[PDB]
Amino acid sequence: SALFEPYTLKDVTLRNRIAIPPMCQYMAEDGMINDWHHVHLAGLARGGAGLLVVEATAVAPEGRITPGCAGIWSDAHAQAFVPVVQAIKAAGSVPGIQIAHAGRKASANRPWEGDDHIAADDTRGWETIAPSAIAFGAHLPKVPREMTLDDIARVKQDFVDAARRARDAGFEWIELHFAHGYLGQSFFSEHSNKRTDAYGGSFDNRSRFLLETLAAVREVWPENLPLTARFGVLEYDGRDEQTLEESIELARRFKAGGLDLLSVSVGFTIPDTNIPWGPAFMGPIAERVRREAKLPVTSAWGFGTPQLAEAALQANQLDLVSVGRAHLADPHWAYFAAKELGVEKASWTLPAPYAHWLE
Amino acid sequence: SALFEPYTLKDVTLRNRIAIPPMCQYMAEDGMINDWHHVHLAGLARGGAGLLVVEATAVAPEGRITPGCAGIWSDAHAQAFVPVVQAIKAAGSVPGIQIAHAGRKASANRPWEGDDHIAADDTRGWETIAPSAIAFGAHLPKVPREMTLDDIARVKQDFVDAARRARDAGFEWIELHFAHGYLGQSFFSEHSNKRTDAYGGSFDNRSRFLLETLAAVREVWPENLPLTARFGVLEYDGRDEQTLEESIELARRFKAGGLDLLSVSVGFTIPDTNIPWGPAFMGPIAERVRREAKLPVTSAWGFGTPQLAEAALQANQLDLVSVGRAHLADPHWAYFAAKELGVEKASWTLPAPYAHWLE
Ligand SMILES: Cc1cc2nc3c(=O)[nH]c(=O)nc-3n(C[C@H](O)[C@H](O)[C@H](O)COP(=O)(O)O)c2cc1C
Ligand SMILES: Cc1cc2nc3c(=O)[nH]c(=O)nc-3n(C[C@H](O)[C@H](O)[C@H](O)COP(=O)(O)O)c2cc1C
Repeated sequence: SALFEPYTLKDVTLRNRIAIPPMCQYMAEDGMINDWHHVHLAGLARGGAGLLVVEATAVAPEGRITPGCAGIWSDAHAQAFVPVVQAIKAAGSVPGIQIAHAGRKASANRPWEGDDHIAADDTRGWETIAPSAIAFGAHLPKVPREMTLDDIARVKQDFVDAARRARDAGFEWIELHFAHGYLGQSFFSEHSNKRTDAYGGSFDNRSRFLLETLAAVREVWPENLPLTARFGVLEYDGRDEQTLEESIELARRFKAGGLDLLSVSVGFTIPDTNIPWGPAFMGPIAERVRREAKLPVTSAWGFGTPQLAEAALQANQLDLVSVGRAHLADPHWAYFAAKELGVEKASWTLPAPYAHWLE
Repeated sequence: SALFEPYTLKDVTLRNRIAIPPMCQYMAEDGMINDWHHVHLAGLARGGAGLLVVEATAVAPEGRITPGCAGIWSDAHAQAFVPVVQAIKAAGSVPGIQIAHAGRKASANRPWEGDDHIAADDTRGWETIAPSAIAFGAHLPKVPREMTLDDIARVKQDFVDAARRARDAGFEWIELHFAHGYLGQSFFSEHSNKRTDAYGGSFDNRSRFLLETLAAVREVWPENLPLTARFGVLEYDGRDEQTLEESIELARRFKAGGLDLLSVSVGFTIPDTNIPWGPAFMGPIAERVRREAKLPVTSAWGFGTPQLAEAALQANQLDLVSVGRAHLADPHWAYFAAKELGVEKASWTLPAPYAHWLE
């Protein structure tokens, strides 16, 4: 089975093509992770996936989505990851991390606590920053503060520091969060970026924050460990052909700038869209990016059906299959998938104290 | 659904009728548990079961089954359980522990490392003790040393110390391991107990080690926390009606001596038996013990099919359903069961960071 073939990128070898994508847990306190995350992540690593990408981890306090978000904006925050990284490695999975800044979508409630911007008089909230002083709208009505050039320099440096910290905590894979309407995505999109300086207007200018951040991170991130990003390549906003063409051009520039793999997603930059949700609906778009940018890709949404993951790999739509919610339902999804696809000794997807009894 | 009704025993309330029975992991070193067990157990607790019973934990070094077995024979061993107990509680499951002594079946290899008695010249092995100097046979050929009265007094005290330690580590439920051919079971069975002193011969004498151990433990175990035992009530050795009659009589004496619930199993005292394995095959025997001893019971073997667990409860064959291997396959089995049985808001079997997204 294609799903259970190893994958090598730079000096890192994944034992199979199952990636667990970043999934926010909303369980940190002042950015500090705790035994929620330790047990969650170590348990997932033991379930058999080849790569486990830690949830969106804020490069700066105001770049959290919510008061429960993980952070890596100080060395103490970074050191909290060390035992978890070591546990993921002990289980044979590759530890990755997504580093992030929520931009105008920051200062929001947890999804089961309203999912909306935090009220103005709530002591937990904070001012958001963005390319331009324009609200997302809907349940995220707060108008962000327009970033100064010094704010841009500071956030770039925050990404560099975060990557340096991730490296020194022992992560073997990094993902820059340039998707989902957060800060990076919002610099790229004309919907959110109305700047008239070097960071907005033209395609080169809208690309600039993302490319400069990638280049700055590349200076501290080891050349022998995969350097990746998540990026929303279309919005389903009636401008899809134009948007995908620009997004593919940016992917070519990312590749030229050292990006090893792109996690292909949707922008979610604005609320007024019509996304055609369905199982593996991203497969064809990911394939197009892969082909036109000649860059390895992953994508997500509905690949918890093992046959669909297998089909996408066999068709060369993707290089890795990201499986999210199915892993919240069953930490041992990889074992389920191995059984479904007829892998020999499927139970040995799991460690011996489980595998011996399930064979 | 009966499976999702709470259960109260003494001062402890389980949120549902799913028990995770003790399952040896063979991952400890010199009896000390480690992050294998922490993550394993905390992850199981978060999966939704009402009760999580920690694996057979040796009361003394020679009472381990294998070199990988957990122990509780010193205060340092006990203190290693404290963070795990606290994590199980934080997840809303009741933490229990099975305390044990492997008797003649001790000094064995891990199941995936031969499963047999350790060779005589292997530096990991040790002399086994038992009621009588008679080997199990088959893959456990070692002849144990016949216990002296002082050995019996010492092992009883080892059980007391283990129970005291479990109490002080924060366990809310204890299970004495008097099943599966280990020390306690082997005192009860005429196959293994050929003693002619106060601890063998008659039914009263063969019962004596078990009853004295229970009484000694009861002196240190809080009256407001469930005091339970696992006991093999028949062997499938051609003497089943006689054996079950004696075993039920012992269960009545256990109840009279403060036992709150009996986990009903098979003896496994000798190898030459013919066990009629099948889904829920223990249900009718557990029901008979429940009825004839008027004592709550649990049992195991094949209850990972949720409808079978539900049927056994509705028929009053059991009070709790023990689900073992299905939890090694899927730590979140309780969520699977809730969906299968049509429980409203089934995803909220799990904690919010999972439940919100699976609803
Ligand atoms: C609980 C949860 C939290 C998520 N947090 C993030 C995140 O931190 N970063 C990100 O890029 N995507 C995040 N996502 C998106 C997932 O990575 C993934 O793309 C999505 O769940 C679709 O895959 P699935 O159908 O397999 O769940 C999150 C999804 C879920 C369900
Ligand atoms: C990995 C493993 C280890 C076990 N270790 C113990 C143990 O520590 N104590 C015990 O009384 N039974 C032990 N058992 C028996 C289980 O508690 C249970 O009765 C058995 O697995 C049948 O239930 P199931 O069909 O749901 O797995 C073990 C079973 C397994 C699979």
